[PDB]
Amino acid sequence: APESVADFERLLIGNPNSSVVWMNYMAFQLQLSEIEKARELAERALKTINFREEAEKLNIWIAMLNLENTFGTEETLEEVFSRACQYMDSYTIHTKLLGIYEISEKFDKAAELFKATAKKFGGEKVSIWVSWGDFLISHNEEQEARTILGNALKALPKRNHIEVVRKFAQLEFAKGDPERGRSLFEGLVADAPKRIDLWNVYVDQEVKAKDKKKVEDLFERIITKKITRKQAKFFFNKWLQFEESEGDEKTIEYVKAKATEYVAS
Amino acid sequence: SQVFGVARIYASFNDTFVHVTDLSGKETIARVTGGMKVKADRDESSPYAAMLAAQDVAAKCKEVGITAVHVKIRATGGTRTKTPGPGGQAALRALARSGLRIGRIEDVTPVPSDSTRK
Amino acid sequence: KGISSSAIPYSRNAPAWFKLSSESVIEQIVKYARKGLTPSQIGVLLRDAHGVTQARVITGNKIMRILKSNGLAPEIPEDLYYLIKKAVSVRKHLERNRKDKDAKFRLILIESRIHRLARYYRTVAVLPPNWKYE
Amino acid sequence: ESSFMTLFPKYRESYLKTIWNDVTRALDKHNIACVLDLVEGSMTVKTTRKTYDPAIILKARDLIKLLARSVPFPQAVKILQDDMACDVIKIGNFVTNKERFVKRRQRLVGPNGNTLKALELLTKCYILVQGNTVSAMGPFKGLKEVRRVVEDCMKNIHPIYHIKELMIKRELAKR
RNA sequence: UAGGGACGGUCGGGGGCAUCAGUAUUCAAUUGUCAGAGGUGAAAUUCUUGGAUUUAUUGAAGACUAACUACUGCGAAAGCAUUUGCCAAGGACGUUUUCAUUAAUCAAGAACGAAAGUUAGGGGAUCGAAGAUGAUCAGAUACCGUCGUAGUCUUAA
Repeated sequence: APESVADFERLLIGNPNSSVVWMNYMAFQLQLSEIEKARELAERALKTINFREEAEKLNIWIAMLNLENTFGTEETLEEVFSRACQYMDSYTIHTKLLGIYEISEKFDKAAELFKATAKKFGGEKVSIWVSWGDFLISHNEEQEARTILGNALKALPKRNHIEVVRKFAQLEFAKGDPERGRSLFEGLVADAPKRIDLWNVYVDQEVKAKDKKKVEDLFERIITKKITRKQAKFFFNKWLQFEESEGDEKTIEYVKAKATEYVAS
Repeated sequence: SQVFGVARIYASFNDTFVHVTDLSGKETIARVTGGMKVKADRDESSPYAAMLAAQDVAAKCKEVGITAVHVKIRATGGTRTKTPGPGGQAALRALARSGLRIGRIEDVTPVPSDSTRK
Repeated sequence: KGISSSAIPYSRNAPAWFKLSSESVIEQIVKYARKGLTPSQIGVLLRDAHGVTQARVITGNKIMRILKSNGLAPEIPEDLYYLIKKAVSVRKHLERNRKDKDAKFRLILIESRIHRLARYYRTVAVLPPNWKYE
Repeated sequence: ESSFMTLFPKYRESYLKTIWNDVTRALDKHNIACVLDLVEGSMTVKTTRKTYDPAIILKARDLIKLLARSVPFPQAVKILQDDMACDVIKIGNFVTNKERFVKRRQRLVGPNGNTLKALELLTKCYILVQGNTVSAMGPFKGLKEVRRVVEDCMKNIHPIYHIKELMIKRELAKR
């Protein structure tokens, strides 16, 4: 392959905008102990890429940032993010910096990047809340994760805080606490009392985390609840599929019984 | 010869506060907020309630020892009315009428400085 | 829009205080132009320091023709060259802070103003076809 | 000892020079002094030694800044009695665009001034919509009513709703 | 005294990023003091002797840029007011600089955003974020493929 300072320049005449091949050539030069020509390739990749194609420039920035996080410097990673900011939106560049810090396993730099997100993008939207929840969940403090997510949800609007709470509950069912996930699910079903979009989210999260007696019973309550025929049959069929995955034929039949009870009125 | 408190009177709408701390403000003396002298729940912002509160404030200021008072008159401020209510004049008139010397009128209402309403 | 331009005199003559030679002007022009200087800058420096009024009056003909006859031609005409470099400067500035929509709008303007004199230069065939704005 | 001061715009000096002796007679009855400076364009007001009402320097301050904010002298003097106060409503920070802002402010003024004059009659106040603020003199219930009608007029609801409910509340408090 | 481009000193609350400041508001901590304090035309829900309200010292949060602020400025319009720096840009003027008709008006198409979702009853046929399912890559909930909730439909606020 193209993996030098001569052969890569000679063989890149067909595709000068080759982002992945330029990243592989830069990593091959860095493994070949040429950090100077590696960084030269990583900086000239976005220049040999087109101007209007911002994603290729962001890929060259991520390649130089990964090379700096592996065998470079934090000043080069900040240049790579300023470069990322010179190749894209500043919040996405700082999130790429947080990802490079998480790949370099610097916990203090990861927390500082999540805090710099949770100020500006935390007052903007919920992506910084998701980033703070990701950092504190990898740090294994779900209390501080939920506190930072609630703080960023207070800083940002609250109209997407319901889906943020459902995402927090699904993440807690995935790799956190199941009682905390069920509590956040009940809080989300309280905040959306008119919408069963939190009820099906709770049922799917419990069935994903193998809480069958939770998921099928709550979905049976939702199917026999104040719903229509389609809204009852969907929840009851999902609960019956979860109950048959657990091994409960009579409960899968009683789910359809509650569906027939709620559809006829 | 005079020893000074500070009045810290607060003439909101719907109430009047007379709260005479020492010259720092850390240590308070004789808070007799209006809506406790006489309450019909309407007359709590009235000049009569303000002068009753100021007169027994001045009674406790004289029993502690304070003879003169720097007076700071504060309206409800913020993103709201910013003008003192009916009781701010009557409170310091009664504090001056009931033997207590008055100094240094100043308005310390919170002008909100480019506030938050959108 | 405003009336802001230059007012060429009624005289097509040498200014009669201009004792300087009518050939050393051309040598000074080719000195600046092969030390690498654009023709508007040639004309304004020849005006300001080695003071000529404009060289079409004092020399035989205009200075882009002087450069072309002295073998010193530009690859691309000057107006189109400066519009190209302004477009690529604002394009590098755009591929930077992707939220400067205003600069996106004025990139639309600069490219729409590229194409006008580019197709003018194609119909005159100053620079040839198969030139398609990189 | 106390002293306050406002500074007034240049076009007011030919009016303030006229009514200044009446200012001196309306404050020397309260035993409080005042100068106006014509070269720096200011009006200051000082508590003298013969002043036994300490609150009157605040009302004299409100008086001279009303003379700054362009309210006529016989309209302005009513501050000097106790059941009368100022309010300066701020309207500039409600809506974004200039067109809708001046249309809602002209809506606060009214066709031929009818909304503003009816509001003055109902609230017993003196109201000047001016620039991007609304000054008002009145009793404190009138100040409360005029603040709620102006701050709800900058929101979409028409102020003749408030004029209607003020007439309803007057003839509904008359029983 | 058509048009375009260069230069020069600039001009502007034009834009993007970063920085800095301001005092309110809200919350928390620490005191001091005691019985009430919101709010209203009156009241009430609410806050309250593990001390509220007020006062003083802080800290944190998200906004926002008071006056100055104008029949003023800038922007193609929507719009744009704290400082400083960077990134490009724009306009008027000055010009004895340059090119030489390079020009004017508007049918498709777009970036913009002032430009939206306040609470409730109801039908869900389709689609369907949220949730989950198999391979790509040191790393892939997107890519490819489906089940599937609100919503997408309606009516008043």
